[PDB]
Amino acid sequence: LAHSKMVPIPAGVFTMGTDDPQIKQDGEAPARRVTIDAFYMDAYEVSNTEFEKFVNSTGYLTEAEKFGDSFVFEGMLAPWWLPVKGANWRHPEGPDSTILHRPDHPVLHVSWNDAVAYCTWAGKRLPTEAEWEYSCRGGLHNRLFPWGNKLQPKGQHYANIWQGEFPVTNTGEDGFQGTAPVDAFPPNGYGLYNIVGNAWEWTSDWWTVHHSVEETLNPKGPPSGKDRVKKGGSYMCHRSYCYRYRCAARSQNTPDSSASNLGFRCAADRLP
Ligand SMILES: *[C@@H]1O[C@H](CO)[C@@H](O[C@@H]2O[C@H](CO)[C@@H](O)[C@H](O)[C@H]2NC(C)=O)[C@H](O)[C@H]1NC(C)=O
Ligand SMILES: [Ca+2]
Ligand SMILES: [Ca+2]
Repeated sequence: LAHSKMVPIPAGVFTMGTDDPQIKQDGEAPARRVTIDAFYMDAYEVSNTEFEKFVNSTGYLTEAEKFGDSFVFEGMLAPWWLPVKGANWRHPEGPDSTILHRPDHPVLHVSWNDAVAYCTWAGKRLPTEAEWEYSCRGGLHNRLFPWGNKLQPKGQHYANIWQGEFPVTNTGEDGFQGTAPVDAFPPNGYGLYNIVGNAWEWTSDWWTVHHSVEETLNPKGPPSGKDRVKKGGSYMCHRSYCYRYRCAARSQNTPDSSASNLGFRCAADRLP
């Protein structure tokens, strides 16, 4: 395993957002041309084992641990999000769950601040939204998914999302009901795994839904806000109620928030 390996994301110009938004309220539109300097992205979501190295080194106590609760999906114990006492990264469904059998799955119940701590510890940083989206698209222009426009290309599952009737029944057709190992499923064109689905991913940007069509260089998002941007969707997402496993999709949370479907990966200007 090299679950902290990074890949070089090439310098380029891309179309961020879309002129055919699927969730208009989220400011997926307008499409705009964005220039991104060459940089490095983690191939994988940060795993339990990798976060454990951080905690072992630093003694870091996550915000969920200090608060004493975190959000868990009802189906693995909105109305289906319950604040569970004692749910945190070591106990993803609450006090009597464990990570011992899933060391290579993405770390969960990490806040934005927790993610910034990790990435900086590791000689890295969070990606910007624009860097994240560019990387997600994996060298393809104006496609829905990292791999193209078909959800199951060649009849194959390419990401860990939901199959079945949400929230009652997750069939586990794609091989995983909950999270999957961070190295599951095919890589995209840049060598990134689970950039859509599995765990949601924090980015560095403050959230806004108001974007200009002006061309920008290495944009950082708005200078202020109350919520940070997360991307990519999760194992919970289904077309029937969600549809956020598209590179253009975007959602938000307050920086002290944590949940059983939200993780992160890091980026860096140069190799640490
Ligand atoms: C985090 O630290 C713990 C405690 O030191 C590590 O677990 C120990 O590792 C040693 C060395 O392999 C073993 O001999 C012990 O049996 C382990 N102790 C316990 C209580 O489990 C753990 O491996 C570290 N985590 C990571 C990801 O490196
Ligand atoms: Ca699944
Ligand atoms: Ca993911």
